[PDB]
Amino acid sequence: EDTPQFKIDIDQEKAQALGVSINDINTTLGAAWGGSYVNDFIDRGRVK
Amino acid sequence: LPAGATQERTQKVLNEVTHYYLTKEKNNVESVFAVNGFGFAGRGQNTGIAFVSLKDWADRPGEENKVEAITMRATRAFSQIKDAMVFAFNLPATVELGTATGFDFELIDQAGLGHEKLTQARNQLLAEAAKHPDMLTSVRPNGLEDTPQFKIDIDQEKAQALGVSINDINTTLGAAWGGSYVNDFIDRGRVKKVYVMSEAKYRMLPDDIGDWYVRAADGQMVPFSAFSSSRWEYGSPRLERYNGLPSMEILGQAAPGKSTGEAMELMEQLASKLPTGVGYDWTGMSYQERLSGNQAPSLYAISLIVVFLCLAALYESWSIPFSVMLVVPLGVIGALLAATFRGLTNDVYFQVGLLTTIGLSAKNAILIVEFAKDLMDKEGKGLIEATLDAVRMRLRPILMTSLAFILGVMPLVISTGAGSGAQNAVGTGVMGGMVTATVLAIFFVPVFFVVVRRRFS
Amino acid sequence: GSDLGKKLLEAARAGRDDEVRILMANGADVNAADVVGWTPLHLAAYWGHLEIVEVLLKNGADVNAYDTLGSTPLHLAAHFGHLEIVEVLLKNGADVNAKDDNGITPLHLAANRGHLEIVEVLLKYGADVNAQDKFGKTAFDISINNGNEDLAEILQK
Amino acid sequence: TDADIAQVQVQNKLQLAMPLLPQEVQQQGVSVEKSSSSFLMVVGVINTDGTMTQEDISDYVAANMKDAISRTSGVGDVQLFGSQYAMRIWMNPNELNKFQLTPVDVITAIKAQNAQVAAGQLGGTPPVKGQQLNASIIAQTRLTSTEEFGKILLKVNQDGSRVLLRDVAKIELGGENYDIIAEFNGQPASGLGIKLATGANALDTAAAIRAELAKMEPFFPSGLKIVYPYDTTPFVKISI
Amino acid sequence: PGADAKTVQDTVTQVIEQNMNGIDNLMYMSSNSDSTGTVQITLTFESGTDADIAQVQVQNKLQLAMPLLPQEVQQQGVSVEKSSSSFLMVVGVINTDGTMTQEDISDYVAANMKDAISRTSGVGDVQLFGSQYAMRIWMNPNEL
Amino acid sequence: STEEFGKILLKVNQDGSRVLLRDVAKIELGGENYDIIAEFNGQPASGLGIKLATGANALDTAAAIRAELAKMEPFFPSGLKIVYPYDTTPFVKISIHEVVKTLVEAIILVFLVMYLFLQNFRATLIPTIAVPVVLLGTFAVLAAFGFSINTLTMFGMVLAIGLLVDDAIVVVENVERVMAEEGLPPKEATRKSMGQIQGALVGIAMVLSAVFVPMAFFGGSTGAIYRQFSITIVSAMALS
Amino acid sequence: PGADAKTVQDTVTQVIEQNMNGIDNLMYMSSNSDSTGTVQITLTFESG
Ligand SMILES: CCCCCCCCCCCCO[C@@H]1O[C@H](CO)[C@@H](O[C@H]2O[C@H](CO)[C@@H](O)[C@H](O)[C@H]2O)[C@H](O)[C@H]1O
Ligand SMILES: CN(C)c1ccc(O)c2c1C[C@H]1C[C@H]3[C@H](N(C)C)C(O)=C(C(N)=O)C(=O)[C@@]3(O)C(O)=C1C2=O
Ligand SMILES: CCCCCCCCCC(=O)OC[C@H](CO)OC(=O)CCCCCCCCC
Ligand SMILES: CCCCCCCCCCCCCCCCCC
Ligand SMILES: CCCCCCCCCCCCCCC
Ligand SMILES: CCCCCCCC
Repeated sequence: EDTPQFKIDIDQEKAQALGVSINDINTTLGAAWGGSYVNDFIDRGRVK
Repeated sequence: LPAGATQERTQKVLNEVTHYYLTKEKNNVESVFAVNGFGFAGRGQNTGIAFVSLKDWADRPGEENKVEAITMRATRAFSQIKDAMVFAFNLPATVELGTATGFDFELIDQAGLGHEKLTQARNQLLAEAAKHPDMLTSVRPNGLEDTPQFKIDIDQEKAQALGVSINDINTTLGAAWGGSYVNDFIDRGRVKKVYVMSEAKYRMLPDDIGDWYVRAADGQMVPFSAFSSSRWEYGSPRLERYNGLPSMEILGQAAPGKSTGEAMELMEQLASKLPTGVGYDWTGMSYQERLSGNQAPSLYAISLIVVFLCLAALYESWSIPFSVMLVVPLGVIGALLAATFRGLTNDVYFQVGLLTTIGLSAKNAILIVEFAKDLMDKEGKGLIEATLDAVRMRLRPILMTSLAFILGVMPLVISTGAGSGAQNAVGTGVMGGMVTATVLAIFFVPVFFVVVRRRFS
Repeated sequence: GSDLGKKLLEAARAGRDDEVRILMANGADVNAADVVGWTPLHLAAYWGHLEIVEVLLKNGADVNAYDTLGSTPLHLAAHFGHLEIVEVLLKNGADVNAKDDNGITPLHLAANRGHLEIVEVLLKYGADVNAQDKFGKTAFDISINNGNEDLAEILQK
Repeated sequence: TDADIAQVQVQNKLQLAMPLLPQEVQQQGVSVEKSSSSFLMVVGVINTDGTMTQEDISDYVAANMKDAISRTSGVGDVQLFGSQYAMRIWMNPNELNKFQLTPVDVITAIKAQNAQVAAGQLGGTPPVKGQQLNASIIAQTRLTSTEEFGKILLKVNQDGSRVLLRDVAKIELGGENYDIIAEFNGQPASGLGIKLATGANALDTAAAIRAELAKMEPFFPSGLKIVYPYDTTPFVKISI
Repeated sequence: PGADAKTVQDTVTQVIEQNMNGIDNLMYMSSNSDSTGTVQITLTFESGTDADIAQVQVQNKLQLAMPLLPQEVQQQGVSVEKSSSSFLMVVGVINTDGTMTQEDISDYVAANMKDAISRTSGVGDVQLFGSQYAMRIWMNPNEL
Repeated sequence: STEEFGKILLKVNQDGSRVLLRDVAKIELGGENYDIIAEFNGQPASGLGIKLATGANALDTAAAIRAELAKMEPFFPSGLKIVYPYDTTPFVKISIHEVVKTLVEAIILVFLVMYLFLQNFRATLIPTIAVPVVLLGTFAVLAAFGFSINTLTMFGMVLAIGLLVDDAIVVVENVERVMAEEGLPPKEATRKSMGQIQGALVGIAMVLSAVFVPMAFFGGSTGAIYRQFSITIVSAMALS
Repeated sequence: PGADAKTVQDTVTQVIEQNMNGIDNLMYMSSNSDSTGTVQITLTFESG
């Protein structure tokens, strides 16, 4: 069934006014709250 | 050549090898195809290979002008060469088999021990296997050894201070020293690649590193020396993996007289006493030899059981079949003497040759026993009467077939031309087996029938 | 470059003590260097072959031999945590304040990989704790950057 | 229907869609599989010595067991009841704002200072005449520890003080996700949910899995043990 | 291009090996990552396996793993072939009057010969001993 | 063209002078990489590695390649020469010839040995007809099982010569003996002669089947080789 | 997209066509490259 969800609206004008990239806004929100898989590293000789 | 050797160094060795074959073997060698920078063990500047093409078999008379002889000559001739492991060898019938005495061993890292710890464990297994020359011979690693490599470290703080980005640094280094495939262009209606790379002279020695400049954000040109620091370390120029995990392939063969199965059983014993976290597995011909040898006993059994049952149904007797089946050794002994005498091996042509010799000897025996039994059953003759009457009637046809077939395979035995190895293997064992199978059977088949008919009344 | 010289380099690296001993008897070159400038002592100090390091120094091996980038056997032994070899080298007159072309010392390398015992041995033999590299970085600057609590306390002197 | 051909046909159309999907969805790895929806068996893994946590065991199964089971013939799908470890950079917004940095700057720094660079060779081909030296050039390599990630330099302040990644984030080794958490008879457990490939023999595949597990057991850490909480094949064996 | 054994193994080989799941009748898998920037992963299958079905399954799992490889490797390409190391014959092409280098001959064979030989009745696969021309830019750091 | 690549603009100076790509680099058509230096008797060399297609004739393909290379001869630049350092088809042509030689020589010897004992050309014709009929029949069954003419199949029939030649000799010789010892006409003599051996011949076929058939049920590489001999020998023996 | 028949044939059609050799029961292969950038290489096989 449908559940409550947190709708957030990015005001384009106010972002353009302050001079903040919408890419930086979506990255900051997405990475922080959702998680961002950046690249790979080697843990005891295995790619993770 | 020794690890770290350059392309020019390897070319000089190949030039000497090419010069030898077109000088000392001018009457045999037609061409030498020198491939510098390629090896089946692993490719690199230090490795190369010379593919020698010889003249027609007609122009190379005697065994002294054969690959067997030319190989032995060339090998000894190049053993003098300073700082180079150079030798010649004949190609096998097919690559898809290897050697019957040879094994293929994988040493596996099963607990993320690392490359350096698996080398220590490999060196340990090799050292122990070297203390068993009676069982294992030429037990060596298939891979390459660690070599000196030039570790350069970009100082992140110093790069950020000068205003130089890491993308610009890592691109400049990788592009100049390593090369960089940019994009495609069309040369005469054919799409082809575009590479940017440093002109050889500016990317040879560590001093050339400092001659490369990267522009900062302020616009000043900064040399690599300003924000980099280098040192020498050892690392693998070839890393092997087996079934996902890090591994090291070990080659070797059973010692003269010892079997493959035995040599493998010791390698397993030695491997069980290696550091904790180091596993092993069998690959290639070893994987094949293992799960093919488990079938053999079962196939011999079924074959021998059905032969009995078939003869049992024919003669209507559980006992008489033995008189036929007892002929098997009479054909095998001659094949072995002939192969042994000449110095041949237990190859497939021989093995299939035995089955045809055993087949024809079994055939001769079946008709003698059939004739003998039918005289006793219908004409009511005695054992010895029927047996002597049988061998008399069956003597001529046995001789005609043997006389025709022995002469028929005679050209294959004396053959020394192209594909003589296969011809010899097919011929020698058959002729030898047929002689003994013919001479012995005519006297032994009646002995087998009488003894069996007496023992089981 | 000699025949025995190349075999000693190969033996010293592999750690074949009995082959090294036979080569030391036959008069194999202890100053035998490869293309990068590594002597048998360099190789032995890197791979952690103590018994061979001792045998080479007895046979007049240059303890302060440097490669084409200025690195010495002590640099390697200190960097790869070979305490036993580090002591034997310093005992046999290894320059403890030896700089490579980068200005990096055995102390810098020892500190960088958190080899606490080695750092103490080096400091005992008069390792310049205030020694900087080409970037003006001390062994203390390495410890605080790596965040090594114990090492930072030892170099606090 | 031949499930092999059905898979080939389906993927041929998927590869036309693949480039139109988001870059994040591509990098997670899209999978085409031909298996039964039901589980053949569940291979549980517990630590009797209590030396390893639910998270620690899961990482081992993912890193040392899963891949070889997934490659076994007859194994259509393998579900890890847990998660393989990842380098978790848990950011702090208070500390990021203090140094005037964003998750954008954090991601850029990791990509720059956690790189595996191809830097060519000394005396590489084509070389100059009289070259004696030939050696690979080793530059930046992938980071291996929480420490190495901690000392990633994000920026240097005007006074010359350094801002490292550990100054704006907590850096631990943790699961790619924290969605799956398993238990065997109450105590902490991980394991593999194995689904039978379409048309494959249940008993022959189950036997092949046990054969592969048998090769791993000797190389386990102390306490770690395989348990068999769910298997549909024993019934078939015993019922026949 | 320009990569070492470690760089190739840790970015290419391990990523591909981790994705070689869901493929039928696989016996074992082996790989080599060397300092020439090359990797070769050989998947050996059960005797009697359809080599075409074996190859397409390996190719398919690789395709899904391509976005996880470096752009430099993605750009170059990853080749999935049936390992049948058994040549009918080797045709050599040589220059006797020393007007052409091995590079010049390779481009000629690639452009004018190779495709025609591939089309010849009964020819399975044709490997070129060399490569077609590349537009080589040889940079000078002093000039830059 | 290299000219076009040379004219690529990098930067324009303030004074007005242009920096082209040819000003900071040497631009030529070269190889993708310079790892391998190929030489044929010291001369610069390239080449083609040609594999045989599935179910193709090696002798036809080799001739076809030489026929194509022949048409390319007129367009080759001054100095370019074709060479054949490796070619198996000359060796395979000898293998075929030597086998046909042995099989023909074998039929001749049966003729001579048949005449030596029986001393009538009429009896020498029967095995001269029966043996080739079986050898031809053999090729039909090889094709039916999807086998090819190769070293193993060819030498498989050479090893079977003794078995096929015998079947012919046994039947004719027995009829010649029954006529000599009883004085029966050829028709009635053949009936009695066959009546004595017909049961044994069926029995022999079943025994020889049990010897050679199980040889094909070996698994892996060794099994594949023995399978070539097994099918060839059993087929020839069964037809005989 | 945007490439004429000539550029398409050189960079795509020929690159593909010169790899479509040594296939079982292949009778003939017809292809066309058009101004819309579209390639269509049809391979016809023996009946059966
Ligand atoms: C499943 C595999 C097992 C098969 C093993 C059997 C091997 C072959 C055995 C041959 C049978 C022996 O056959 C012997 O001669 C003939 C036929 O040959 C038989 O005679 C019988 O069959 C012949 C067939 O032509 C008929 O004329 C007649 O109906 C009948 O009398 C004799 O009764 C028997 O003494
Ligand atoms: C034995 N072998 C096939 C030979 C023989 C002679 C040669 O002269 C060469 C080879 C290998 C081939 C492989 C080809 C391959 N390709 C067609 C681009 C290739 O992928 C490489 C590569 N380094 O990746 C080559 O070196 C290569 O260009 C090359 O230079 C070769 C070459 O020059
Ligand atoms: C008349 C009864 C004959 C019994 C022998 C049958 C042997 C068949 C076994 C089989 O199928 O394997 C063939 C095998 C393939 O590797 O080839 C061989 O290795 C040839 C077997 C020769 C030795 C026979 C045993 C004699 C010892 C006293
Ligand atoms: C313990 C190992 C089990 C291996 C069993 C292998 C069985 C293979 C079956 C071979 C088939 C033989 C048929 C030959 C009969 C032809 C003669 C009438
Ligand atoms: C593998 C099972 C079959 C083996 C062959 C069975 C032979 C049966 C022999 C019976 C002898 C009975 C003697 C009667 C006096
Ligand atoms: C040389 C042409 C002969 C091809 C068929 C021969 C069969 C033994």
